[PDB]
Amino acid sequence: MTKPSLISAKILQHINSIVWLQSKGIQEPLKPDVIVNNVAYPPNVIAEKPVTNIEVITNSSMIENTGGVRQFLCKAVFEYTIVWVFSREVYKTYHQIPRSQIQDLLVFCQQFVISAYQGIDPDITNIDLKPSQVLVKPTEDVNSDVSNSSSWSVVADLRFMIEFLTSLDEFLPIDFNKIQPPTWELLDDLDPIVPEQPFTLNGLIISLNKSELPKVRADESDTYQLEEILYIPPTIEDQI
Amino acid sequence: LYSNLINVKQKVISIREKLGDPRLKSLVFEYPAGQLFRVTPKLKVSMVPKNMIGLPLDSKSNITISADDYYITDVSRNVPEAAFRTRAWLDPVINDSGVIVSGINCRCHVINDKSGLSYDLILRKEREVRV
Repeated sequence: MTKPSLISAKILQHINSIVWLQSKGIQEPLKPDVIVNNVAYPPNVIAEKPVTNIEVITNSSMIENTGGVRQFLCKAVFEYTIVWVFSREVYKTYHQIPRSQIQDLLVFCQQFVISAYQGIDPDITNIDLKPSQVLVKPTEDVNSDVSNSSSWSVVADLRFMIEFLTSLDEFLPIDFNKIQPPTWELLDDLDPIVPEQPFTLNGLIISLNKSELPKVRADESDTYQLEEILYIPPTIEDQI
Repeated sequence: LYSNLINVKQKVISIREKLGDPRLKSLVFEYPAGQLFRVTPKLKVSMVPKNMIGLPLDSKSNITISADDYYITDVSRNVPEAAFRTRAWLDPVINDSGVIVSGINCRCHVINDKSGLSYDLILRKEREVRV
């Protein structure tokens, strides 16, 4: 269904049991190493990137015409960036930083997000992985030790290509509450085109014709006689 | 003469250390193979600001670094030229032995020798430093 519920489930699966995310924001942390259980751990942040490549193809075999409202299959790329900052005070050389454990944590998150098909949204039809990039670039302006040497920053991206089912009926003015008012005015004094409304069958009228002897024709009015006009629920009489 | 001029320049510059300024940093070299050569004056040095660049080991790689350099202005010509081909240390510590434990590792990046009686040089910090 809707991408905000899906993205909330995606970040929940991300931080579920794999990555510990101390803060969420676009900024390398300048906090000291975090002390928990008398053990020091590096600062980290997560940047949730805006959803891109939002495309609706209507051209997949996994779209069922249920006959109520037209369904769609939507493709999206959901991009998350996790950054860990390793201070140079404790990590003197590049090779002693725990890059291996970061890669292990990254592959574990990839496996957990891929396996959780039924746990992210029921309407997910495909989840695929783009090749992840791991960078050991320096921090933005974060210095640790004497001489003002830049701290080690380990940056890992996760880009999930995900295909899921949607319908028109899933979107309501409640999810647009802080961006768009319901029932606004048209920008050029035009009328809004109202979509179709689900039609309810609250009466049926049948008018049958008794055709002439050779065969039914149904075009000329003298070749058939009106027999009766039938209202399938008797209560439709005198109502419409 | 240019011979006694460098030595008198060292003597007059040795006044700067008698005044306590924080820009003074101790520079040592390892010009002979195994032991150290120390510049006589505790000369001053400025820091040119950092720049974010790719790795000099492989430029077209994911690993990037920040190039940090130091600008040493008044350094006598009495030091051997071949000392500049060897790694240098800023604010090093010497133990009881002939080795150094801590200090800031640097390599001569660019030489300015326009003045005939003193060198002036910029030296780039190593990617991995001790302190």
